Amino acid sequence: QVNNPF
Amino acid sequence: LSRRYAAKSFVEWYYRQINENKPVASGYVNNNATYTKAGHPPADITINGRVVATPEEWDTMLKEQRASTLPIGRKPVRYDVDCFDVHVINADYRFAAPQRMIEQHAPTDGVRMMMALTVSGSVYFGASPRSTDDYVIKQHFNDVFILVPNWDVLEKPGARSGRKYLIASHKYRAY
Amino acid sequence: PTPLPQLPSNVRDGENNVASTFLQAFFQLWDHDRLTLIPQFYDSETTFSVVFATDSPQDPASSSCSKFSRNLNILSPRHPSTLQRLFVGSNLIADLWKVLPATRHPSLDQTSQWLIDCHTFPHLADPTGMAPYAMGLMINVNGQCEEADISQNLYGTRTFSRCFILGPSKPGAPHPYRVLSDQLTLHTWKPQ
Repeated sequence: QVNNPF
Repeated sequence: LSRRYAAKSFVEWYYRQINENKPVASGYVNNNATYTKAGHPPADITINGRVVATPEEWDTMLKEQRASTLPIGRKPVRYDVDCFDVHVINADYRFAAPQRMIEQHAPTDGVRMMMALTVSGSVYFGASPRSTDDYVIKQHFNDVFILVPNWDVLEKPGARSGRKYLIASHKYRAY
Repeated sequence: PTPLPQLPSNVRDGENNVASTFLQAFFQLWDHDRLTLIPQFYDSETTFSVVFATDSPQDPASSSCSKFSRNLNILSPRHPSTLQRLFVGSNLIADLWKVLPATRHPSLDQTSQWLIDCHTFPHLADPTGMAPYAMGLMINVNGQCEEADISQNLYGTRTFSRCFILGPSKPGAPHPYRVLSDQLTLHTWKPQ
């Protein structure tokens, strides 16, 4: 559930 | 302030090991008890654009680099640090953290720091141990590290030796 | 002894190719309209540093940095930059960027002119607070640029390193990501 924009 | 002491201590340790032909693998997260139990991924290591699977292999590559074709009185490889700089990129680092370390150290205490460290200097091949002018090859190097807290050493009573912050990521460039 | 093999740029920035999109924008704007990068990718928490790896004679960036430091002492004598050795926030970063020398970088198309290594890494803080962690993107650049010397009105050649740490942006930001950390290392400057 990581905030990952990449 | 805390980040600078941590960076200075790490830089002094890391390049001293290399220059004394000693291993640096113990400075990486891979061989840490707490991060291993927590399932931290292997340290991400790139050496001149080659992804290296483990700190142990990096130690072997350093050995191979220093192997001679050299006259007597020459040191095969010497790293000279010219500058470094450190930024905290997460002052509230929590991964694998003992609960007590979160409660006792707010992000302003300068303990639970994830740091971005950059280091630059020269690599001397075949130079006399204290010479910067009689080398065979001279490279510029640029190292970058992401450092994370060593939960097993930080404020561990009786811990005298050991690395306070460990390498989670490492990119090496020399040319 | 044999120096470690040198391989090309190692770009592992994940599905969205942020490193390509960011760096394309960055070095284009760095040359032509530097300050517009600040509202696009920088915020109140971004940290910036310039460090010198050598002592080139007539180093133009060194002169401008010394003038900046002097002026900062005149206007803001007890600013923490003295002991912290870094600049925090869009506002102060902009002032320094203004005095750093004008530059011309080669196109990113010239792959051999650039050494760019990047990878995604875990355990940044989530600025939205919705998740326990955020992913980060580390981008390290080694290259050369033309760097102006105003004393002669001529471009010299600068060798530099620049390490970016990118992460998810705060809510309401222009882009899904932001620069957390920007570390510029200036190596040799040689007159052309």
